[PDB]
Amino acid sequence: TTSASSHLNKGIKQVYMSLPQGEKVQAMYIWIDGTGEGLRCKTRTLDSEPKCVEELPEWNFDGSSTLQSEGSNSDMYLVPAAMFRDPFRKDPNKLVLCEVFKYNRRPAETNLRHTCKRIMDMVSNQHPWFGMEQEYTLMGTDGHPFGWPSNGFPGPQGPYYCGVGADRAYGRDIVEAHYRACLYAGVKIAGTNAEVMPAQWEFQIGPCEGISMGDHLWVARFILHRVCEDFGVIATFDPKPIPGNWNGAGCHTNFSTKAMREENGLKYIEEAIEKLSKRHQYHIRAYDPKGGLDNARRLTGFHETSNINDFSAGVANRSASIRIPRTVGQEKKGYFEDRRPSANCDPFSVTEALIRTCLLNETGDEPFQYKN
Amino acid sequence: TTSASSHLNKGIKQVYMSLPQGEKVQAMYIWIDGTGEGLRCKTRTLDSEPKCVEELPEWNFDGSSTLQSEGSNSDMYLVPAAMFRDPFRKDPNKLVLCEVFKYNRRPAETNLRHTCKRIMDMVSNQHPWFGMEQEYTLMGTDGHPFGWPSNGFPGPQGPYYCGVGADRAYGRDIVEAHYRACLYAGVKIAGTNAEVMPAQWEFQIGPCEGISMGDHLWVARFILHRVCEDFGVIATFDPKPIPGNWNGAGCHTNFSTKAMREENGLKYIEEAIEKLSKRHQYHIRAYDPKGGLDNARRLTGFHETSNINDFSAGVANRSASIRIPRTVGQEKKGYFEDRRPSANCDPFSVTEALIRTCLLNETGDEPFQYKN
Amino acid sequence: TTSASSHLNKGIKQVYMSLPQGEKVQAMYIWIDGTGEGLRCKTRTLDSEPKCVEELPEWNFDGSSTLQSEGSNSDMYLVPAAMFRDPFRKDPNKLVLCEVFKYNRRPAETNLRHTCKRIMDMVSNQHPWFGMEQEYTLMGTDGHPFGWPSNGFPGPQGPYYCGVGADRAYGRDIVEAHYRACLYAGVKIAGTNAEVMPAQWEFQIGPCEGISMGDHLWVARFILHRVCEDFGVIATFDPKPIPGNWNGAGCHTNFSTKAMREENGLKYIEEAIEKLSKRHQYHIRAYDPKGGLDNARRLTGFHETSNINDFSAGVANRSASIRIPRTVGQEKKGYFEDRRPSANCDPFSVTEALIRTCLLNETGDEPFQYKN
Amino acid sequence: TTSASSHLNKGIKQVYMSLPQGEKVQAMYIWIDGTGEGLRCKTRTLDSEPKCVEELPEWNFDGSSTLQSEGSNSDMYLVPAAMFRDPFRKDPNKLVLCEVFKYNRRPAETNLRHTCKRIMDMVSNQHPWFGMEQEYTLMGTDGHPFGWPSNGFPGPQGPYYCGVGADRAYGRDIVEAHYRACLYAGVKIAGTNAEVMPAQWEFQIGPCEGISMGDHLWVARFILHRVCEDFGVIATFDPKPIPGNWNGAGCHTNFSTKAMREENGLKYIEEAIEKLSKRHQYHIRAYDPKGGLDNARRLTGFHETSNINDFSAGVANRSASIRIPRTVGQEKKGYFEDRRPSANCDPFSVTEALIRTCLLNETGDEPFQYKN
Amino acid sequence: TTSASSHLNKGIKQVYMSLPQGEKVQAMYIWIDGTGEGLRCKTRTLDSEPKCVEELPEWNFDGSSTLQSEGSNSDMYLVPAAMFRDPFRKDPNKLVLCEVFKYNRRPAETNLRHTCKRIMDMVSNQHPWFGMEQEYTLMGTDGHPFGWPSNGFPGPQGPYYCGVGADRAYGRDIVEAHYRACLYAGVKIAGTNAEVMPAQWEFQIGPCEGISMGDHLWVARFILHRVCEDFGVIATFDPKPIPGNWNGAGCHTNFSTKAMREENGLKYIEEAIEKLSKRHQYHIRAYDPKGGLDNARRLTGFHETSNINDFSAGVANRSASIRIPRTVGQEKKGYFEDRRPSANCDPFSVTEALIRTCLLNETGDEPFQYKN
Ligand SMILES: Nc1ncnc2c1ncn2[C@@H]1O[C@H](COP(=O)(O)OP(=O)(O)OP(=O)(O)O)[C@@H](O)[C@H]1O
Ligand SMILES: Nc1ncnc2c1ncn2[C@@H]1O[C@H](COP(=O)(O)OP(=O)(O)OP(=O)(O)O)[C@@H](O)[C@H]1O
Ligand SMILES: Nc1ncnc2c1ncn2[C@@H]1O[C@H](COP(=O)(O)OP(=O)(O)OP(=O)(O)O)[C@@H](O)[C@H]1O
Ligand SMILES: Nc1ncnc2c1ncn2[C@@H]1O[C@H](COP(=O)(O)OP(=O)(O)OP(=O)(O)O)[C@@H](O)[C@H]1O
Ligand SMILES: Nc1ncnc2c1ncn2[C@@H]1O[C@H](COP(=O)(O)OP(=O)(O)OP(=O)(O)O)[C@@H](O)[C@H]1O
Ligand SMILES: [Mg+2]
Ligand SMILES: [Mg+2]
Ligand SMILES: [Mg+2]
Ligand SMILES: [Mg+2]
Ligand SMILES: [Mg+2]
Ligand SMILES: [Mg+2]
Ligand SMILES: [Mg+2]
Ligand SMILES: [Mg+2]
Ligand SMILES: [Mg+2]
Ligand SMILES: [Mg+2]
Repeated sequence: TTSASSHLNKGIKQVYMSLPQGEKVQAMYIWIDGTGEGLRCKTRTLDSEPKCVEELPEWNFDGSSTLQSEGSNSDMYLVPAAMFRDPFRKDPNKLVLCEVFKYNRRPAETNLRHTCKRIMDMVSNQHPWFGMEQEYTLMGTDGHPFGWPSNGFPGPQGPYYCGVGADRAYGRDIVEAHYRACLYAGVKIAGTNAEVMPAQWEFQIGPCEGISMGDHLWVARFILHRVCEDFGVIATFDPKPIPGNWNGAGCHTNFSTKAMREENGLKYIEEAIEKLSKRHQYHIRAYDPKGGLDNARRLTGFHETSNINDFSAGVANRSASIRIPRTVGQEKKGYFEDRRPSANCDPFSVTEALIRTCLLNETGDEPFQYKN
Repeated sequence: TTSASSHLNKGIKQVYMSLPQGEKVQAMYIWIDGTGEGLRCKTRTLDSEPKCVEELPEWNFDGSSTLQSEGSNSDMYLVPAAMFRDPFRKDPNKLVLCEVFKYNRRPAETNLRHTCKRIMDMVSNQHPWFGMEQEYTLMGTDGHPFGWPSNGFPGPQGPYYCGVGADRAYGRDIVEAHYRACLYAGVKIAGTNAEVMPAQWEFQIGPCEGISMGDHLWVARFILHRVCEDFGVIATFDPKPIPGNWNGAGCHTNFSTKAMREENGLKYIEEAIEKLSKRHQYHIRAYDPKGGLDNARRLTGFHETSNINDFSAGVANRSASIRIPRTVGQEKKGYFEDRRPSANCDPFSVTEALIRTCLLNETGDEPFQYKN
Repeated sequence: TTSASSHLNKGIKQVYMSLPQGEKVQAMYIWIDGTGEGLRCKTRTLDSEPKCVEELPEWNFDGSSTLQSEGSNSDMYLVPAAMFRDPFRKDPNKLVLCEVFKYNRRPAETNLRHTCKRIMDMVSNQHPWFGMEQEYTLMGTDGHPFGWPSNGFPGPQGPYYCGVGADRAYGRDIVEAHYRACLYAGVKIAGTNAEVMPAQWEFQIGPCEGISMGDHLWVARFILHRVCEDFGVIATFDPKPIPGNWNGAGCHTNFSTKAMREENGLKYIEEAIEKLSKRHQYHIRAYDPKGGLDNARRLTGFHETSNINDFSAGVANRSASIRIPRTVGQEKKGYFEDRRPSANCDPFSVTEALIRTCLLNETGDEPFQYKN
Repeated sequence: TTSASSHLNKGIKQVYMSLPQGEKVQAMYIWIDGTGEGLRCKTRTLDSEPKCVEELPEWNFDGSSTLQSEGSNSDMYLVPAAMFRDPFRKDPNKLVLCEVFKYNRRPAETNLRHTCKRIMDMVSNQHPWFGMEQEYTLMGTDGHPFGWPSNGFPGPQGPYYCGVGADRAYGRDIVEAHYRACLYAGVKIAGTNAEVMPAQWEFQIGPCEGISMGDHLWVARFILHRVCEDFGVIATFDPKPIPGNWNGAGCHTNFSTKAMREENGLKYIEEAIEKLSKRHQYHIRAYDPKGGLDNARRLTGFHETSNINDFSAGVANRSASIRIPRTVGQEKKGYFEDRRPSANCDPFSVTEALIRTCLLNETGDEPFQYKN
Repeated sequence: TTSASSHLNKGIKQVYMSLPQGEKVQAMYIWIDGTGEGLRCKTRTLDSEPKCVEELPEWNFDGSSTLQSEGSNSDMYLVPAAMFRDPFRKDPNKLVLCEVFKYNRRPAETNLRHTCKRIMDMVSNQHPWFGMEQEYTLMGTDGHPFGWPSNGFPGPQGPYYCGVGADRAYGRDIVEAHYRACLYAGVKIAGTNAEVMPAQWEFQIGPCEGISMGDHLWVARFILHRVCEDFGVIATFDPKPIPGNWNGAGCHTNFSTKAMREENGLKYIEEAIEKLSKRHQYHIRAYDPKGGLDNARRLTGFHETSNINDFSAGVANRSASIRIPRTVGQEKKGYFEDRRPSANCDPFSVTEALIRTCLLNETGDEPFQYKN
């Protein structure tokens, strides 16, 4: 059920990591590969501790081993974008998230931060805040959910949501370790809870301003994969890991601006929802790395989900595409929640689409090539 | 056998838990679900350490995943009531027990603290003290008592009560860990002992004044479930876990007022017992989350138990419904013990009934609405 | 071969035991049950650390669960007698050895300390010293000696006495842990050695003055049982655990008075041995909880043992019932050793008989009712 | 999951069973014990093969060991009633079903065949025919259904009914062996099929005239238990072995007389249905060995069943209490089916109640005396 | 739990055992060893099949290896007494039960057949008949009953007597093989049944006239041990294999003569029982190979047993020392049953004591030392 690497003696490893480091510093570079969903990493040694992200040098990798580059001109380039403390090696070592560029310095096909950053800079005075709810499922190496009966199923759903106890919550050791690692690293983690499906979990990131939302979620995803690797289990972001009467996985996105958060900001919330109602197909394509096919296995209109074909909005409606919390409606200010994005969405795509539709008043089925 | 989660490498988890936290603080919210027996929890991040319960924010959860609300209006609200230190994450993180309210702010069906608190405030000058003896059995994930022979039975009862040794006491590691965690958290745990059935244990909570009795017992129950989850075993509060000639599980409740604790207070003890003798059926219904059916499997008048049908009382009588300790009768002051409540009773329901019958002079089969 | 409780993750338990305790203090009460050989225990919480044994309150327990009372009037009472530091929970927690009294305050049937203490007060000016050598065998949960071949036997005796090495000494981890725990608790442990039988061991307690010999040996027995519970093995004091050509288990008792320890004290040693020669049957009955039946399986006159029904004494004779060490005989002062008591003897019975015969000049087959 | 006896080398047994018997003949005596549900057996040696049941001698057993008598007059007696060929020992050995009588030669409490034979003799010319469909569940020795995932569940119902394949039929080896064993013995087995719940099966016995129905069903149950003993699994007749969304087990009874089998015999069925409608409570009590404490957990009105408190009828209605097959109504001739009795019913009780209600026109809550 | 030899491939052995033997004949010699309750065997080759026991040659063995002699005149001799067909090697191979004689041609100490045969010849004209019920317990090689839970107990007694099913009968494969093996060999086996304790069984031998009773029972015991050797389990004849509330094992002896079997033979039974009442202590000593130190742990006066120190008799009284069947009393002819002998009794000793007291009118303490 668990990997062979996780059966090695971990006490031996801790003895080596107790050795004082000395003067050199380790930096781990992290980037998104050609599938748009996977992460890659490698480590270099630095002479001294970097104080800001601008002090880190550019790097490179062979793009033919990541299905990102052609044959002859295979070299790709890494440009640091955000820096965090490394929870796996501790201070003064760092984690570095990078943008990917081709040999001719054009952005890579899966490099979506480059365009999203420019869009964020166009509306910086409105101070957009984002909050994302990442759902995932812990799986054994055999392709079955962790802690499930072998070749079988646990009891029916209902007691597992926010559950406590040996027979209710599976794999809380991973969840606790991931929570503390994110806090140490500097990732803005807001909370966690157990989900309807046993061995299914959720963590919230935010509220984050502008481009930082995508950076924090991607690094949080990397930390989860690396923590699960220590325990020998697999975390999956597939929207429908188990077919049938078992809960799916999504990534709800909460959105607000400076105008929405002030008194009588509910008026501006309703304006944005009206604009979103006219671009349902555009956001479905942008909320999936495959264009909507992945989300079709999840958004069928059952198990507290909305239909993939129809747009709906309402106050305190958890079955609609867009939900206004009851407290927000009562206080006439706050935010609203988009429940359409799938659990494997790219945050840079999702946040860029929301700004384009709601703040830049874009129409049609294509993004505006220059600005808005 | 134990759960798959308990076979993960716990040394790995402690490495992550050793990371310094930083400035943010974790708060775990805890509430009682729609069955009136189970507990639920989830965690949010706070900006700074809360000093009192009054400065924690309200929260919410989806009640359709806990069988507490219907479809359209499913949002429920959490209101903090009592705060303790978190033994699983250590200072400055907190545990928060909450009351549950519906979407229209009316109390939930299983929210019995709201009415119990008002009753306790009616008799605050009499200073009621409660002491509760919680019995439970440790279970394997296969539904059999922990440490019992597979598909079989251990030796006859008699050597397991207050026992010591590998062949006499099963699961003392859980008991020791639970005791220390409660002391750290601030729960008023008074003692523990091994019970007549092997793998059966007991811990005592009190003496607690007023509404704080229910708060301390529920948090103690939560800590036990969470501790057992680490070891991979299940703690059950079922009154009769094993049929036949094996000891059952109850929750004895000790009761005293300021008048009973003073000299010649035995007179007021005798008066309260007389009032209790006239309301046997009312207390049987209130001492069970199912109206008394659960307690029928345990209270059959055998193995040092009282009859479910009959009321009896006496000094130093462990076979009666109400027992006056021999010391209390000798010093003519003290308290008395109600031995009827089952091990899965709700403390808020049990304590409210005692106040209504003994201090508010209520009669009939229904509680008196507003005042007494 | 070992218990299910011992396969739980002990690292998890140590995390909880690392939590700072706070202001409250745990006290474990220990007493002897109705079989005269087994120990019982339970824990209560105190508000502050007790400084002397007189500050601890009286307690009680249900005697019908320990075969010490039946029917009505089954409550028993515990009176603290001696206090030690708790090695399992560390300072400021305490272990408390108690005397048992029935509901009418008469001493219980197996409470032999009450009479033994009064006898020791009658000879206080002679300062009797006692030293006892407790032998025991470590056993697996399957009823076979620990580390022995399954359904088989190890090699013949001879290399195991005071042995070192994986093939010579079984279970030294328990012996080392028990030694350190006794030193921490304050028990006057004098040494240990491996015995002729593999997995058989011995520890020495003393020299102890008066009634303190019984208190120290009983607490050492409890500590041994509790330590073995941690490792998942059973320690047995049965005189002949394995039938045939395998070493038995005894409890040799060394005795001396102030006159015996002074120069030319060998004269008073010979006087006491002369008195002992006339009361062989009386001491055989008092050296066993069954009146001598258990010791019959051991004292057959083989394997360096004396005959059960014959009395003998000599200098440097290890086959006699009473042995005078050669050093003592050469220096004309010291002590002497009684080799008759079985390994499961009650120390209060053994010490009381020695005082009555040697210092109070009692005759007949019954103890003198009043003083002397 | 399987018994220790099933892990013995079965090839060794087959060698001994191939030895020629000689001239002696074995005979196995079977009778119903004091619970009214289980069976008991023992073997004796006869000098020659009996040609009919009337040549078998009487026997006896100890009734105190079977919970059928006290210690004063414990002896009970066995009178053979029906003979069958032995499928476990082959010819010329026999199985004999016996009636149980007290020491005073009066029928035992669970001996329901005596009165049923007397009742059935009174309607001989009508030639009543019976056919019963017996359902059962195969269980491992751990108390879980055989082949189910450990501490878990298989997929939801729907593919298991009459299924074929490793993932659809659990334990067909037992079913095939039982079918062939019954045919060899002379049991009138009509067919088998796999049931809705996995590891649940059904066999049909009949049409058997008169008292012969109870003899054939009881022997078939004994053969099933004995066959399952060879494989090491347990056959259970519980009405609801698994709680929840899983099918229960019943024993449908098919009834017809000569009149209903003749031309236009459908009209004689209608009076039988009409007569049965007024005695629903009386028949429910006689359809359960525990008076209704078992069938109450199956007849819940769901899973295509009928409610325990309501009587229904109709042509080709499987949800009613009584079903008339569609072909029977089309041909206006045949039988009708009673779906009320549980799987653990006594066939003698069921057949007697049907005869005395539809053929003797009995009323009231008590069986008629010599008047009927 | 089973022997290493039983895990060898038994299919390989059956291949060799199917080879045609040829003209040589195997004969196995069986005799009782120096302990008086164990058996020994040895095999030799004969030129042709013996037609009767009288043409089997005498043999010999080493008595020092069997502890029936010292190292000076260790040689002993075997004289054939009874011949049986070999069930383990099939025809024409044979089993031979032999008497043991010293080097000086005098009977061995445990050779009780020699004197018993002379006693039977004295009263041969009355044709005494004997029938013995031999009880035994099946054990694993670890010293625990076969099929019992590891280091534990099954459910309480009551369903195991004459039970059927995987959870009620333990090890019926051995019982079925032994029954068929005895019939093939010519042993007069009368029947079998399961006993009160699980894994405990019984078989009956008789009615056997005179000296043949001891021959048939001893061969039956040998066949059981040899059959159990094939399966890898141990059959024990200990009177009290498991201490506590678990049934013991005895060897009930049924006795009758021609007068008792004739008309009005009940009056002759009363004389024998009256004569038996006087020599209770004499028979108790002769009913135990250890003189009474084995049967003392069974005849406790509980679990339907008679106290070893009390003689009692009565019609159909299973708690008495002597039982008269109810049918015998009603028919005034038959036999009577002696319930005193233990399971490990010597049939020659038991049958000789019954003849001496009831038929020869002997009295006193020691047997008559001359023929007349
Ligand atoms: N003003 C805001 N602007 C943007 N995001 C916000 C704002 N306020 C809160 N959020 C984010 O909204 C999210 C709240 O989601 P949470 O999981 O706590 O509740 P929920 O949506 O009611 O739950 P569920 O999982 O049942 O849908 C968090 O990620 C938080 O950071
Ligand atoms: N004055 C008091 N008022 C209320 N509760 C009290 C008072 N004094 C003590 N108690 C409570 O009474 C309980 C004592 O019960 P404990 O389990 O120690 O003994 P017991 O009832 O005699 O034992 P058993 O488990 O055999 O019934 C504790 O929970 C304690 O807090
Ligand atoms: N003066 C004394 N009075 C009483 N006891 C004493 C005195 N001096 C020593 N002792 C005790 O005598 C005991 C000696 O036991 P020890 O195991 O050393 O004996 P040993 O001679 O090696 O014998 P063995 O081979 O039987 O174990 C110790 O318990 C010690 O405390
Ligand atoms: N005339 C008859 N009288 C009595 N019993 C009959 C008669 N004809 C057939 N039977 C019996 O009725 C039974 C028919 O059961 P069967 O399970 O085959 O029917 P069904 O309608 O498919 O049942 P199910 O409720 O399981 O779907 C058989 O045992 C058969 O012997
Ligand atoms: N006339 C007789 N003389 C001697 N033995 C006889 C006679 N008739 C029968 N027997 C033998 O008596 C034995 C009866 O044993 P069986 O177990 O059937 O008796 P039971 O009364 O049921 O006793 P229990 O309940 O104590 O086992 C058989 O071995 C049988 O051969
Ligand atoms: Mg959420
Ligand atoms: Mg959400
Ligand atoms: Mg208590
Ligand atoms: Mg109590
Ligand atoms: Mg020593
Ligand atoms: Mg010594
Ligand atoms: Mg059918
Ligand atoms: Mg049917
Ligand atoms: Mg018998
Ligand atoms: Mg008998």
